[PDB]
Amino acid sequence: MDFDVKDFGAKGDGKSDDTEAIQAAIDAAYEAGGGTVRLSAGEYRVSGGDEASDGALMIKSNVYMDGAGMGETVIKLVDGWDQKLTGIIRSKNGEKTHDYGIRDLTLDGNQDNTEGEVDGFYTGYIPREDGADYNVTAERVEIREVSRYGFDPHEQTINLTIRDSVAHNNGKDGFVGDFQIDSTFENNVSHDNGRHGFNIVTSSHDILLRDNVAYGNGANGLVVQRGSEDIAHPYNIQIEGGAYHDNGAEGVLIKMTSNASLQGAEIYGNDAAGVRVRGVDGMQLLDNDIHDNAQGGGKAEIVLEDYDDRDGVSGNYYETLNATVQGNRVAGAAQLLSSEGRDLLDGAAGNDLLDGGAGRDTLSGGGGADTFRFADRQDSFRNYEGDTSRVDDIVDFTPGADLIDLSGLGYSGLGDGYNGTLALLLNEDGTKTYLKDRQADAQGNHFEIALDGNLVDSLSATDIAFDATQLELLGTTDLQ
Ligand SMILES: [Ca+2]
Ligand SMILES: [Ca+2]
Ligand SMILES: [Ca+2]
Ligand SMILES: [Ca+2]
Ligand SMILES: [Ca+2]
Ligand SMILES: [Ca+2]
Repeated sequence: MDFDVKDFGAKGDGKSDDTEAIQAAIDAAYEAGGGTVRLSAGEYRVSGGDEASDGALMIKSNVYMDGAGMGETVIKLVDGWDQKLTGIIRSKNGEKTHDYGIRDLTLDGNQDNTEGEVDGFYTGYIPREDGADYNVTAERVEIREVSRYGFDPHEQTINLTIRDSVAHNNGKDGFVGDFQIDSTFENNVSHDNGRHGFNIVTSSHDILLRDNVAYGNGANGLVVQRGSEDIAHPYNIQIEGGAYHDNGAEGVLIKMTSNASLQGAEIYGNDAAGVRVRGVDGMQLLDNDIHDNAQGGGKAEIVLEDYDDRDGVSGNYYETLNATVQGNRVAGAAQLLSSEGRDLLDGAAGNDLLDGGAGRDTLSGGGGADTFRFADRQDSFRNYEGDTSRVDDIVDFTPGADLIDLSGLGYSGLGDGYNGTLALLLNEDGTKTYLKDRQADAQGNHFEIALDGNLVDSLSATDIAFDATQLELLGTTDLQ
């Protein structure tokens, strides 16, 4: 049913310590088997316990707390607190707390008049052990002025939902999803935090980040990452819609993650790249609107690259792989580099650099002057002993504007296709033009590229860089 904190002695006056009163309301609601702890408008001061892991208030299974609205019900930390406090509202470590939530209320960490690391909302069970909180909701909650992490749901929580909420002016990250599972962050705003807007980390997976907005943060608008430990990477991370703008680092940064997707977002005004992808296995970058990034310097609106952790905790080298980059509007350069397996890589209006690496890739540059790089003869080839597969195709090569960068491959020029020359050929129905090495290597492979369309007469020697000197003369981008 309903429990009003005032009926348990809570004053809501901005000066009395209401911790024990609100906690009494919570314990009564839990002992009845579940209930709504109700708080009328006011500022309720709260204080911590003997240890950081006590937090301030302990929410419990089947208890929901409903305020009078963001800005109207404010739970605020007392002046003078000088001890690390991990969760102004939190569940208990070492207990599987479930079917609880907070709505229509503000948590104020009062960093101006306190010292020590404070987190707003903390969930989860026990780091490095199996077990989870589950069915956790925060609706229309505002978390502000904590010295560290605003929303800090933590390892492990399953079916966390945070919606229609706001984190601002927190000392580090507005939102952390630490080992969250099968969870949802929707229509939230995270702004003017000391470091990240949203930070999904520590093995989190099956996460939907829909229509969130992040601006004015000291670092990334959104970062999805493994973290500093040698643990399972996050995976199945779907970012849909929303806006990541005017941040101190990249708009969206994804690193050491598997099967991530970023679609339909507006990404602008960031100091670093709009989107940066580092060592991501399965990346979809679809239908975004990306402009005016790299305000702090830098040559690229989009960066795909590897993540070399060989000298770090895992000892591993992580390629970006399995990438699909399509339908984006990109007012500046895209660096689209991938590796083994089939990549679909589309540039936009900028002067882009495209290289699908090993396997059979489909590349398009769009407008501007783009460089399609082929770094190894085994990255686009045909073996007649078996399939034409493994031959890359360029969709829209534009003679006079685009460039084919073969500068590392050791061919001398166009010719009959032997002796280190490449032959320019048209297939039978005139739908594809090939550059071909007619000399098989020892495995029977022929370096070969397809250009979609008929370019046997339009293409010329100045469209291909055959060595580093030519590449310096002809290169179309700042990115090499
Ligand atoms: Ca718990
Ligand atoms: Ca302080
Ligand atoms: Ca590839
Ligand atoms: Ca382009
Ligand atoms: Ca182009
Ligand atoms: Ca390739």
